[PDB]
Amino acid sequence: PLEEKQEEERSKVDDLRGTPMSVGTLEEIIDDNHAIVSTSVGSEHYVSILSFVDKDLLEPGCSVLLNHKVHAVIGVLMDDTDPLVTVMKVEKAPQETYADIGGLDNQIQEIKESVELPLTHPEYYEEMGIKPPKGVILYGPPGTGKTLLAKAVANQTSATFLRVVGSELIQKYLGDGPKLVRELFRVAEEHAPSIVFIDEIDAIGGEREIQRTMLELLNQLDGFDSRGDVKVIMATNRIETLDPALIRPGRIDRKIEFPLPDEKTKKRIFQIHTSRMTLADDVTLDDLIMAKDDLSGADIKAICTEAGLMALRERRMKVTNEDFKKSKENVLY
Amino acid sequence: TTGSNYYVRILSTIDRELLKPNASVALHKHSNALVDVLPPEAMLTSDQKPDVMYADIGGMDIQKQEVREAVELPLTHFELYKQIGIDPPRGVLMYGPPGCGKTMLAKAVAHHTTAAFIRVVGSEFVQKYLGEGPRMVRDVFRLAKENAPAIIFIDEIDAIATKRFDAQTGADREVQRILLELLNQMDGFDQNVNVKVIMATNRA
Amino acid sequence: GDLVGVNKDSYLILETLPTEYDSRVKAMEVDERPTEQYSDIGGLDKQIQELVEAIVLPMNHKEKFENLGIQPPKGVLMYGPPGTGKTLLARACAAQTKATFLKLAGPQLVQMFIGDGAKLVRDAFALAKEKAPSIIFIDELDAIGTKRFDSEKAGDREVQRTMLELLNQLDGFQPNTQVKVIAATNRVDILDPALLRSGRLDRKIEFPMPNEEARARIMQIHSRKMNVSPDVNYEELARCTDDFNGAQCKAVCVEAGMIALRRGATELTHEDYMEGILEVQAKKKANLQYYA
Amino acid sequence: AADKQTLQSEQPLQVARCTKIIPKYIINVKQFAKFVVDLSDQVAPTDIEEGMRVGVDRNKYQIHIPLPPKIDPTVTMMQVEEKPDVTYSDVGGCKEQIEKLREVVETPLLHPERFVNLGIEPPKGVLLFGPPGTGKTLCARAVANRTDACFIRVIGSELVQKYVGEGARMVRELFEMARTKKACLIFFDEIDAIGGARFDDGAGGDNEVQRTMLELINQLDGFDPRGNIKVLMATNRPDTLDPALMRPGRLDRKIEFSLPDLEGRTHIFKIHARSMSVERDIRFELLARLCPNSTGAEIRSVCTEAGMFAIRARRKIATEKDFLEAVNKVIKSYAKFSATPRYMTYN
Amino acid sequence: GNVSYSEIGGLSEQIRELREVIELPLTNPELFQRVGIIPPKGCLLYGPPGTGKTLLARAVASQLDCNFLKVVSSSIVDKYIGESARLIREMFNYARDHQPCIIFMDEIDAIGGRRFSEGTSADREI
Amino acid sequence: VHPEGKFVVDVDKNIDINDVTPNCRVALRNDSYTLHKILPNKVDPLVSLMMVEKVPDSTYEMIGGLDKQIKEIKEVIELPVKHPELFEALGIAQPKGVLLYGPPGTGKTLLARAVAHHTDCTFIRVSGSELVVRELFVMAREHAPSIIFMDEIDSISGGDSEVQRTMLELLNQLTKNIKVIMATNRIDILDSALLRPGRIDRKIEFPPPNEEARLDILKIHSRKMNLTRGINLRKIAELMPGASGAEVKGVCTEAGMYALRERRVHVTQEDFEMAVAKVMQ
Ligand SMILES: Nc1ncnc2c1ncn2[C@@H]1O[C@H](COP(=O)(O)OP(=O)(O)O)[C@@H](O)[C@H]1O
Ligand SMILES: Nc1ncnc2c1ncn2[C@@H]1O[C@H](COP(=O)(O)OP(=O)(O)O)[C@@H](O)[C@H]1O
Ligand SMILES: Nc1ncnc2c1ncn2[C@@H]1O[C@H](COP(=O)(O)OP(=O)(O)O)[C@@H](O)[C@H]1O
Ligand SMILES: Nc1ncnc2c1ncn2[C@@H]1O[C@H](COP(=O)(O)OP(=O)(O)O)[C@@H](O)[C@H]1O
Ligand SMILES: Nc1ncnc2c1ncn2[C@@H]1O[C@H](COP(=O)(O)OP(=O)(O)O)[C@@H](O)[C@H]1O
Ligand SMILES: Nc1ncnc2c1ncn2[C@@H]1O[C@H](COP(=O)(O)OP(=O)(O)O)[C@@H](O)[C@H]1O
Repeated sequence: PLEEKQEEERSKVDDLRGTPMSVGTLEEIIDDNHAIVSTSVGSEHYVSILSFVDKDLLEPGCSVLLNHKVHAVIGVLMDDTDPLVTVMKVEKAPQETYADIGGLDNQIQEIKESVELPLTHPEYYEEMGIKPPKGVILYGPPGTGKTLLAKAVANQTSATFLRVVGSELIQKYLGDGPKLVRELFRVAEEHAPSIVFIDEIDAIGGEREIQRTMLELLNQLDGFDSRGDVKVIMATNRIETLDPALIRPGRIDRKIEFPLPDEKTKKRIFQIHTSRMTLADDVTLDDLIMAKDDLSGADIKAICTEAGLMALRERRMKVTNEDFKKSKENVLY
Repeated sequence: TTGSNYYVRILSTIDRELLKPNASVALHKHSNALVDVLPPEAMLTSDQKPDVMYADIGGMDIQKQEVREAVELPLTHFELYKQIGIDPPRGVLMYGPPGCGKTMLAKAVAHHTTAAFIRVVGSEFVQKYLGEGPRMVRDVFRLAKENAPAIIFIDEIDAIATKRFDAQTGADREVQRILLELLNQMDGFDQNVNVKVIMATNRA
Repeated sequence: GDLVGVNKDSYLILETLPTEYDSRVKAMEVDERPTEQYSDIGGLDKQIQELVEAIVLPMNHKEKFENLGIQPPKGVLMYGPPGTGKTLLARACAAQTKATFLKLAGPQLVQMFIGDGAKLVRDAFALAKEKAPSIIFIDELDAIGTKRFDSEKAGDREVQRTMLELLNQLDGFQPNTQVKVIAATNRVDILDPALLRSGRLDRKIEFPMPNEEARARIMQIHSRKMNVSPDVNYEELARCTDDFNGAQCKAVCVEAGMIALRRGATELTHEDYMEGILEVQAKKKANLQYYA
Repeated sequence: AADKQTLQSEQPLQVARCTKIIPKYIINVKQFAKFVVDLSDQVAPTDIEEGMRVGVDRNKYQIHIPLPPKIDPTVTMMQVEEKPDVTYSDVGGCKEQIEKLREVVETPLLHPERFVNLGIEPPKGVLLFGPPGTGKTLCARAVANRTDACFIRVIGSELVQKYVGEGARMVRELFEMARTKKACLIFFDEIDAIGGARFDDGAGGDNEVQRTMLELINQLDGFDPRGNIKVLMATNRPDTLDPALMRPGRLDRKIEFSLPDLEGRTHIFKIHARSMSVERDIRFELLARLCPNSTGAEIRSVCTEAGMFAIRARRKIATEKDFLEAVNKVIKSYAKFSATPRYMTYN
Repeated sequence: GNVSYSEIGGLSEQIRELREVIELPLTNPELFQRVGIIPPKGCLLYGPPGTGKTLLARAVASQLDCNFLKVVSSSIVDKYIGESARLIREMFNYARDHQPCIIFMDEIDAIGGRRFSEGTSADREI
Repeated sequence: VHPEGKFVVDVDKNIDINDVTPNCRVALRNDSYTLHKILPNKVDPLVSLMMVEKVPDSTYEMIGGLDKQIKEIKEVIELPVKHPELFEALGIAQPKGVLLYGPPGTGKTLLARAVAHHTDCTFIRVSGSELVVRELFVMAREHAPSIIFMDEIDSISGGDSEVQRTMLELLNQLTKNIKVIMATNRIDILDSALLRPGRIDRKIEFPPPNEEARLDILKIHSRKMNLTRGINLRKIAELMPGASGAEVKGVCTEAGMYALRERRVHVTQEDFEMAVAKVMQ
């Protein structure tokens, strides 16, 4: 009968904890028996504490709650009401695999160890001796692999997957900006382990707020310690633009890159998208390999999408490769 | 008026007739039970006070016939717009740099109104009491409504309406709801009785 | 407009209270001033004569001064290159003043609110009027020293109001003749002549580098507590090392003693000083067996 | 779990700001009417002064408890706590410019008998120059690893918050809680985030940053018995930091973490060869003379990278041609974009 | 300060001109609609510093009859919102009560414009 | 609660705490702070920035002579909403994002309005950031199906291409039937990052109106009011030459006012002629 002393709470204790309880943000904790609380008004209140409360969320001062008539620290602030509601802590994963990336294979192999292998087989390293490396940069030309594809596939066989972008990093109003990456590497740090994406950092459009912001992804990356803070994966189109302070092969570890396609991935990456389609009689490479004298990774995505759509305006799931030509002149000409 | 709205019960003797959604109505001390609706107590009608003629305005002819066209003519000839089809334009925005025809044309409009030309300078919409102002400017709008036909003239809006606000410390947490419900108040008068909101500002 | 109290339920004014303000102005109440006398300052003695003549001589001889019939001089602005003897002349002059004194900083006067920066300089001069006769030291005017300009989108007007209310309880209307001012700025080109109206801030006294003799004097000053050998020569310690602004010379002594105990001896020598220098700057640069 | 009987004798208490004493004194609740009140029964008249804050009850509005000052946003800075695990035996490749740093940071220790003995006051400031490859901070983690003191890390953009004058509020507040702890110190990481030496009065853009920095160098030396805050500051950038900051008094004994030479650089991979289960005979000094002007805090990318080659080639050991395969990979192929001659010009 | 035009030196044109424009409508107002125009209201004493500005109005302060409202324009503004507008409507309504009156607002760059776009709290309040 | 915004309270027996969902204001903690019942939902968040930015004006099919344009936008705005079945069997991945480039006027804020509401989808506009990114996505997700619209300012550095991509980054990997719409005056003025086929699955083109399309739009805006026994509107369209959508609503209202000036209740022929002969400025 271990559940006998639980019901004394709702007749001797919940009479104290269970009223129009108020919520005011906690302040500098004077030692055990008390605390000070600035309430919702702004009036400080030297409150007491509770004996039975299992106090673990004392940090001067997350929104603690109080009693109405008497003043105390009655409960705590589960239902945290998470700042950065929409940062994509992925629960429903997207639709990319090891197979549909299918092109650059060296690269997805290298990022596959550099993010995934301290998770899918972490018992290489301490048996071998080395530390696991930190996050990569993976720069490239535009459309050369969807830079944000070999990180997306690094999503869907791991734990949590936190991202950022150059746009969430910079700020208008701010004057006070480098806060975003304070609590981005504080929320990022908290999951243990989560991967933070500095999606396309390229910082263009005074200047000194951008300077201090870059200095705080810099320092807030590697100041004094780190939790499981692999995933700092940076996609970039302009590697020669950003200040070479990020890479002290400490702040940014080992990093992997690629030529745009070759023709082998013009074929092999062309036949992934149109594998979903229904064209079969004259699937070609003469209109694909030397057609544009190198066509992006996307231009084939847009040639499949604009191809099937342009043969879908006239309502047929048929195989016409002359409509494909109207798709070519339609999308890039 | 003491800060918040909060729930009530209204007595049976008052009829459910005059309770418009901005009707100033009385409550009971220590109870807050509704008791009686009130006349629109709030701003001045400006009885015959400003005096420059529309004949010594000088030069201004096309602006004078546009403001003559879209303000006092749809208050007098309110139905000819309902005999052709084009609506009377609701507001009048006057942007003048650096200021030539602002406030003698809005001063010589005030003679031959035969209409409640209520003035308010757009700078006491902010008050030291928190959450005061929106109630103030909706008192201004209904004070033009029960005095129709009226011409609301609010100056230098960029005092109360700008492009750039501040989510933190509340110097402008209330002026983003001075503008907001005024912006909701003007949409509440598309039934077109007679209230015309002309407004001026040095720079737009 | 005074500060008069009242009952909390009956609301009738019982007694008066003398006028008040925050403790952020009442924090400027230094009592521990004299430990840096006029002997520790060295090599600047015409600036000591000029400043001390300009400040504490109207504190003890005004009437004789009034018998000449000329106005008491206003605030003194001290200025110099990076770090000479500004604040040491501040607490050296405030050391042996026998008055009251307030150590008002530059950036204490600029805060996030509109009211606070302005309210506290006027109440600072109100404190100085109430407790007068007192002199006021404003350290580092570069806080309120960025000046008026044709200001489009961003600008700044908060520091403008703090400064422009500072210089009008300074040389606005008449009642000035109670409280003297001392200023100290490491930069002067940042300042508009509003803060230089010949009267707002009298004698703009120059702080140079300490000259050829003065650094030997300062190396004798600071090294007064250390056990120095009789076989020492401060003059060659001066004439060898001539770019320093007097602050480094203080150091030269102190980490000269530090490496003197890094050797482990309880008594320092000349090459401790001489070898102590090759430490103030250093910046490496080896592989020089070729500088002949 | 049974504090019901004691809650009624607690008296929930409102903090108010005390001021002048006529006796009587004036409190200020910051939401109420700043009114006049005396002491209760037991608190000393010399225990309560101006400026500080005391707690007031709500029943008859009177003071019982004197209370500590407020530090609201800089609570997290503080002296970190615990501290990382690297130490003096880890950060290798310098051997003397530790000892310059060591004798300044380690005088609440043994050392004060030497300094009150032969009349020295120790230097307060330490400055740490280097290109962004050396253990500019790693030494900061070592002096945080053993300190016998506080450790207030405060990095260079917890100060740049965008109300004017407010960044100067956090700095003076930082030195307010710094003086309320004997034998304390502080660390300003990345101080070139407050630089831009002292600009014009035209399009003034740095000005707010300026005054934060300005009150910083008012606290580093002005009108105080100063306590003993052994400040030590580490940035990768010379004179963007103006004078009156580098000048001895607030940052003497600057340390130049230059790129290590042929002798020392062996030693730093000797730090990172404390792992990896390497081959029987391996030529370390070869691996010094193949990289030879890299940077101290990289050779760990040679370490980690060659271990990545060894795990890739399913070997339990590490040969020479994966070391030599690695120095081909992170010296030759990773010098195209990665630049430390750009900061070596800056020094 | 019983300062008079004797202490004002070498600007007799400016002080005779300011004196006539400021108190001469208050001496003989009938000569102006005689000519056929209302008298002017304001003068802006722009110049390099020193030069006798603040003082000039000291000499105007100790030689006139009406309540010379002499205010520094930066003791106007307060930390509460909508407070400075209360103070300035209180000032000008106080000028409506006692007439004729002179209102001296020196140094006015605190309230001085060239209105901005972006500081949004410390500037749009003014 | 309204004045000071927090507390945790109870709920009476006859309230059934199970349906009372967040952001649905109703309370009664009269004194002890305990609930009673429910009240008028009181318009959730977007209801706000729709009625507030009341900019979007209900439009349906009155588009003045655009049929290729509405064929192409209805080809990519209600087929990916109301018939996804032929897209998941045709091999197409997803069409999303349409760029409306044309002259100022003539198709903007009205084509993307009209085909948003034939479909009854929603029409969220993030044009401007005055009073409140990433939070808007939650609202759009809640609406389930949505349409996000943009702004076009160059003349009548990184203005709204930043947020544009900012929501194409979240939109690319993404609870699926949300379709961003960007209107710009020129295709060349915008970013090279948007120049990434296909980032903008659809680049619809708006020409300035020719003769007959301007007799169609001037036919509709002339169908706003009274005219007379006969107009034969062609002579007004006769000088249409570079016109604009607006340049038509303007002259029809000015023709109405030029009939109003003589206290006359029928808009004659010549009030058009002095309308369009007036506005050549
Ligand atoms: N296997 C592949 N090969 C080449 N490109 C691909 C492949 N899979 C996806 N992509 C394209 O990559 C794009 C997204 O990532 P990326 O090309 O890096 O864009 P960005 O470089 O602008 O971040 C998508 O438009 C997608 O069509
Ligand atoms: N078109 C005009 N004809 C005659 N007088 C004018 C005209 N424009 C301005 N004024 C005169 O010049 C002064 C400035 O007016 P203005 O700056 O336009 O007022 P506001 O700024 O309130 O619009 C007024 O007092 C007015 O008498
Ligand atoms: N002439 C001098 N006499 C004595 N000390 C000096 C002199 N010049 C510099 N110093 C030293 O410099 C320090 C004070 O520097 P200071 O001149 O106040 O810098 P700042 O002028 O920027 O405040 C003191 O430690 C002091 O010993
Ligand atoms: N002598 C050394 N011994 C060991 N590691 C070193 C040494 N010098 C540099 N490092 C490496 O450099 C890194 C320290 O980075 P840090 O110098 O703080 O960069 P930054 O100067 O940009 O902050 C650590 O990973 C450390 O191992
Ligand atoms: N013509 C003058 N005659 C005498 N004193 C003058 C003259 N012009 C300026 N001043 C000086 O200016 C001071 C008054 O301040 P002022 O010059 O008005 O500066 P501000 O314009 O900033 O108030 C007086 O104390 C006086 O010495
Ligand atoms: N083809 C058209 N049909 C109907 N109205 C049109 C047409 N072209 C332009 N307009 C007019 O333009 C206005 C809508 O503005 P809009 O076209 O969105 O601005 P923009 O031209 O900048 O996109 C409406 O008032 C409408 O009458």
